[PDB]
Amino acid sequence: HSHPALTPEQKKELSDIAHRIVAPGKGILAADESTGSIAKRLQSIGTENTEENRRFYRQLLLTADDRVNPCIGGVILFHETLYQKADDGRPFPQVIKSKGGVVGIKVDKGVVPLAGTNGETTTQGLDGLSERCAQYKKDGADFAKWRCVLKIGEHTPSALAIMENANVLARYASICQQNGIVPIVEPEILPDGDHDLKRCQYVTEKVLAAVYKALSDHHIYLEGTLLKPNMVTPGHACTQKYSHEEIAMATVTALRRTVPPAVTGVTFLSGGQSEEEASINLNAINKCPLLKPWALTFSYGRALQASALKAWGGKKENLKAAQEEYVKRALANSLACQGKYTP
Amino acid sequence: HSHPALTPEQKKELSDIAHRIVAPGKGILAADESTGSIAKRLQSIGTENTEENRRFYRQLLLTADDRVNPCIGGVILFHETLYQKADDGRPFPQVIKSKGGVVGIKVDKGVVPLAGTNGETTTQGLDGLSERCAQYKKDGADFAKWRCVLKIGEHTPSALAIMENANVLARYASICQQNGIVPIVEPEILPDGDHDLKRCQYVTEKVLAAVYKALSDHHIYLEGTLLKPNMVTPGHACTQKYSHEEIAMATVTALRRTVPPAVTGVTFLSGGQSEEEASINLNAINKCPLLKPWALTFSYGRALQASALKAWGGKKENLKAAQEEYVKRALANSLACQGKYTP
Amino acid sequence: HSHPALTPEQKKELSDIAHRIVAPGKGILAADESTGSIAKRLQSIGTENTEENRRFYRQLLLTADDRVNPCIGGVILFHETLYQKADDGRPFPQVIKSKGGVVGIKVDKGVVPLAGTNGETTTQGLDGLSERCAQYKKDGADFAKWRCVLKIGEHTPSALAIMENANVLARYASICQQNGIVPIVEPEILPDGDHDLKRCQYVTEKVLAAVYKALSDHHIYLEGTLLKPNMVTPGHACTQKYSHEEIAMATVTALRRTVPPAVTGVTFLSGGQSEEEASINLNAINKCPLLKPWALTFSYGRALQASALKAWGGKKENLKAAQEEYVKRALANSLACQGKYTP
Amino acid sequence: HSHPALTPEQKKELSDIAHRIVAPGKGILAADESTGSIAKRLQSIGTENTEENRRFYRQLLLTADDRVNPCIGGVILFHETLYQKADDGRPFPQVIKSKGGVVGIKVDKGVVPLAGTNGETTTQGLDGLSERCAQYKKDGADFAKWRCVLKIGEHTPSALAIMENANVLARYASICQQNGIVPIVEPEILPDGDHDLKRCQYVTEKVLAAVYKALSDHHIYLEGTLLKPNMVTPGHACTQKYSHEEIAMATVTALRRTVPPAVTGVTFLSGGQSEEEASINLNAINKCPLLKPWALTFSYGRALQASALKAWGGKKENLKAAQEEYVKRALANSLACQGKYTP
Repeated sequence: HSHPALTPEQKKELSDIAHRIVAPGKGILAADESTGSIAKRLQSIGTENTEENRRFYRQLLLTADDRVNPCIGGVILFHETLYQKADDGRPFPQVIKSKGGVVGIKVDKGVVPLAGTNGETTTQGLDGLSERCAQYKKDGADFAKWRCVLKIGEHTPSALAIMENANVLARYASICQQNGIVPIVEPEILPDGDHDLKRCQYVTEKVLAAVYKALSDHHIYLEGTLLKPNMVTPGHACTQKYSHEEIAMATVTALRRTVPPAVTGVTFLSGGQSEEEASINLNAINKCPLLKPWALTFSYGRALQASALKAWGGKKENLKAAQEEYVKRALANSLACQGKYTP
Repeated sequence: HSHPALTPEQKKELSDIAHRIVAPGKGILAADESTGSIAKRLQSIGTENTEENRRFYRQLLLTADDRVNPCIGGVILFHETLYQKADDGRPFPQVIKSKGGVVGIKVDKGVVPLAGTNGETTTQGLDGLSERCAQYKKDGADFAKWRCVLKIGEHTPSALAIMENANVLARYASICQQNGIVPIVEPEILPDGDHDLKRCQYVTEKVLAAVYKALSDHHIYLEGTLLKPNMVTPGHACTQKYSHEEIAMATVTALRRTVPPAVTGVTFLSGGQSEEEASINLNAINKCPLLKPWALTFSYGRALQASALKAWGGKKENLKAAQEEYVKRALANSLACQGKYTP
Repeated sequence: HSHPALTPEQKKELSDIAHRIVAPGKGILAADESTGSIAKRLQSIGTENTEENRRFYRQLLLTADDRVNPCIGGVILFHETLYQKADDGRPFPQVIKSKGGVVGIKVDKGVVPLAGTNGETTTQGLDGLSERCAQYKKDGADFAKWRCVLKIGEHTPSALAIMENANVLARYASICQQNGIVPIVEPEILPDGDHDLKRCQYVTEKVLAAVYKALSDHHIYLEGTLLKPNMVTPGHACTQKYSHEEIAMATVTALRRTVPPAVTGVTFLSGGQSEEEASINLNAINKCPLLKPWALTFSYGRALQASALKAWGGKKENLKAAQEEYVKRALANSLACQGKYTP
Repeated sequence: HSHPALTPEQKKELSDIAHRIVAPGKGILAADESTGSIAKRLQSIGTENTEENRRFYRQLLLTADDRVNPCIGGVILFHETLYQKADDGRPFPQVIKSKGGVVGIKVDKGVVPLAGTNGETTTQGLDGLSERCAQYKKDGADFAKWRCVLKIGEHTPSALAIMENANVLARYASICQQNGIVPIVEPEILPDGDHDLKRCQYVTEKVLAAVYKALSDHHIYLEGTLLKPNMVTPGHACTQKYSHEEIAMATVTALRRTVPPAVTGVTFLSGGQSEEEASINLNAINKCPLLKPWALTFSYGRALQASALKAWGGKKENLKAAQEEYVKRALANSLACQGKYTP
């Protein structure tokens, strides 16, 4: 029968964190990039990838002006950054908390191939995850992030890929909630290929249906979770063109058909679209006339950080210029998630 | 990939019907009872069960005062009643339509045992259902009703019962939508046994999760469907007592965790609770402070009809007394589904 | 937990029938064709389709020489034929039983479209099936037949088609076994399209895996069932050519990977291959060096009947010529299912 | 469609290993116990648990007399033992290979709780498993072992426990076969509680059905796998008593209803029954008159090792006495897996 996964007090705690992250006007800075991931972005400057450079850049983002406090509800950190300190010696989790944000951590170990499929993958990192989550919890992290990747192709995503990725997501979410950490469920559908908007909407609805069925099977408390999907958009190679209102209608329609109202918030990923494009799409999604029972906001790594990373150019003289790039982009997305953003 | 089940115009038609049924203040009169089902209720008088008596009683309900027009959004008919005419010679579908209602039909053939379970059943009636639905559609019916029954017990509802009933519901819903008829999905959980409110909430959430996963698998258009669940209530034999706000919170919580926002409306069944109790619970559900993206209204056979059936007592002299019983109850539930009902 | 679907005596009865049908050297004559199905075959003569002609032709097949007694373990009848009598006035079930055969009946009502798929279908006929099976049981039928059809295509068979057809098969099999009738599970994969042998083997293994998972879920007693699959063969339009040993290896390999040893027998369908080709393939399957825990035999409508139907030509003078065509083909397949058939 | 998980040469390699392990008369010594697991067994002596004592004891088992060569087809090692050397300096993998055995390794990281269940667990250890398997493969291991644990209780094993454990098993098996290692699938059903033989048979059939459906979904090559189930036996606390022929009939019946013939072999676990009891049950299983398309043999940790561990008593003087205990037990089980063992 019912052997409750969570006590009422555990649920109180999870839902308080979740509402705190997505509170009106707020979104998530995704600062989580590994040393292999951030290497590409430091090469686009010519700054070499060092503990000191990575640390200084994330200090740039986290220590920025007091105007980003109402904008940023949470910050996702990579493992090593969680234990780094700013110049003044404050730990980065404390820096984030002092600005009113919630600290978050990337707990997945990356993707591995699924044999017998066409380039399909699943995500690993469940081993020892409970101990890791307990440690992260006492080191200041209140939420976690796990990335599953699905690609649209002729035979993909297959039944196996959808089933396996949904199962692993539900398993991760269960462990996180047992440790008092709000899981962010991120079933990313890559925007690669020439598929059109209808096919992305179809696949997104199938993936989300499987995800919430798996979360039901694993007894996940949905009020203590967040969703991080792709926007429904055509593939990069698609010739047909779509307005922002059509992308917004496709996105909100896909979410209304799958995501139950109990889910606290939907934090979209930018997924390889430009900064302005991301803010405009998020704005259109929040103006869509359909009823939207959850918060619709941003979780943006690159769409927040790109102009700041260019303005910085690796040289320490540019600190305030870079920080004002980032602040402008954070204010833009803060207005977009309220539907108030006009360029 | 995606081979669309429905054209955009078919979807337009289905969603227009569905919004028409559950429009604010409106609910469904369930007038559908077989000749074996209505026999019990005509014996509680002592009126014998005849085509003439059944026909006269349903004329009593359908021809009632003009005050029930804003109250009743739809009327579910049994097969033979659909082809019966009132005294003036108008067919009952025309009578219903003239009052502004939508006509509906019970398409299921009843329950059969699932071997290898403990008293669990599934519903039959899919054979030839498409032709039946086409005929009903041109005979005036715009929506259909299918009843699946699940019971709470020590090992029940089992995985097989939930899977099979969800599958048959999705199959029925697909056929109906192919024929232009809005399916009402009714996964009824019987209020039998001593189980408490928490266990009913748990089982209701599992059943609804399976139902919407099956509807996703069968490509059902959710904007063109309605849901008819039980309220979440303790079993009849449960000693523990619950307020109406606790039943309402359990019900709305169970729906927010499962039912996606695209579903047009939720029409509750009374399920063996009294007329006043049904109106009070429906009122409390509609006052619950949780956000409720769908219409929450009534589909009541017995909770609308019981006082009218007693007032009539089988004798034709009582027609207007019976009709005023029914009108009072319809006005009560119309206020309840807006949260405006105070006894 | 376990609430047994069948008593030990019911299981005894089912397994006795099942072993009786597939006993060494024996196979099934599929005489089941509707009046719309047999019309094509009576037009290929120019005999018009009448109760008298159909009845006379099936008398031709059922009354043939005493040499077909060790060859034919069972005969599948259409509904009306079950109630027809031979010239001497014996009912056809009695004629079949006197020759040592088991009587069988087609209980499915045909295929209906699955909306949202590409030309995929499911089979109907579960409504009232239990009463029909009880009646057939007391009218002499000891086994039943249900045909599910799956087609290979670019996106087919889809997950929905496989799931739905497996579910309906399991449901039918459950009802039949509750009534004391051995179900024959027939998941036919059509040999249409240009797909090669590997793809047919892949799809056949997926379909059979889903079928036996569904039969496990529905508590089917496998010792009381038979399997009627396609042989694994390339599509009709496939240019690549395959020997009989390669078709046999693909078939037996597909069955060893899916079908549990408890299944009593596998009765192959000819599926649009000629009489000689069917006997040669069945022979090669029974000579394959892989271990084969079940009986491997034939269930052939057209591969038994085609030369007899031509020899008869609709004119009553040819009775014994037609019957000797049929007898020769029955002896050929009887040797093939023992691996003893050399042309 | 079909994107083959394995080339034909990879399949050749896997099936050669699998047939080599279970070849007639041969079984598996399970020497895999962690330092926390072997501690209990070294305390039952009073030998303290040290690298030297563990190493010496496993040398005792692996270096035993030449009579155990036809008895032992494989040896499962714990991680550290794989890198240990015998007295003469030969690595243990080489010692095992020289005696004609196949080397195997335990790749699972243990069980973790499933939240929302009643004491149910799943197994972890998939993270980085592919690299570990590649390393083990070049360090001499040809097969792997993964232990999933299910317990019988009033509501257990639940749907979630069966689904999750089957999924993880299929995932492990896929990774192993990609690396050229034969996975042994071990869904252990604990013999705890008062449940009788029928209930264990029911649960075992459900678990194995789910396991092989998952292995089909993940494209596992069954000819390159082995199965390691429990024998079907009553719970430890069950008062009803059963003969060995009834346990054997229940076991073989459960396997015939689930395990497809392609599976190369079934290596039973002793699971807390004595040495003699294990040999007698294995003997009865191999004499059961039902047809058995797979090899039925032993994989025994404790039922091979208990008398040797007592005879050794931790003191080096007893080496040959202990080794002759182990040799006698290995000869007994070698006769049992051929049905030739009479005490």
